[PDB]
Amino acid sequence: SMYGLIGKMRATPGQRDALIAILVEGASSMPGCLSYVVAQDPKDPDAIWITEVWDSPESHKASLSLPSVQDAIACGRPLIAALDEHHETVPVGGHGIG
Amino acid sequence: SMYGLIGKMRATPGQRDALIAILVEGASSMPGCLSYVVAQDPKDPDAIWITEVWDSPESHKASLSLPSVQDAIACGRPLIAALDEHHETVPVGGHGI
Repeated sequence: SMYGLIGKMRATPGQRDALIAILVEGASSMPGCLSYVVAQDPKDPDAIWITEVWDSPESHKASLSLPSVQDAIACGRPLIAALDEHHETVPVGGHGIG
Repeated sequence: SMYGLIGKMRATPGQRDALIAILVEGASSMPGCLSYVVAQDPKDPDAIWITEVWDSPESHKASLSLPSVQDAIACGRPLIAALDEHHETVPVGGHGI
């Protein structure tokens, strides 16, 4: 049973791109991650959409033991103004995620 | 640019699984699709989340126009109680797609 997340963040003014770079870097080679997508929002220059698919909720929890994940949080937190949305989902079908 | 969609809908009561089947069948092998994910919501047994990543908005439009995609939309309609959220996004980076 897979595990999904859908989140919307707002960066502090002018920091969207720096935060996006931190997220993308931080998300490489996390065991059990099937997809991780960071997106801008055309309607809001400060917003970031993050969508994630994991093989299990266990893999997502375990990912916090990764030094690179910890660094991304350390470096990223100062740039976060808000987390407006955060939805846990159960992916059941689809394409193009291996 | 890449083009993303994040959508939430609710099926008519009890019809989530049948609607999900239609969505997953409908979205088969469309060209320029990098990611397509259909998901349940543990807090609402009728809810469905859809996320999509395309290599361009043009590829999205080209695939959306395939008769089989349109057929899926048509077959799905009676099973849809409501379309709740629909966000267009600009994916810029990530992994596994």
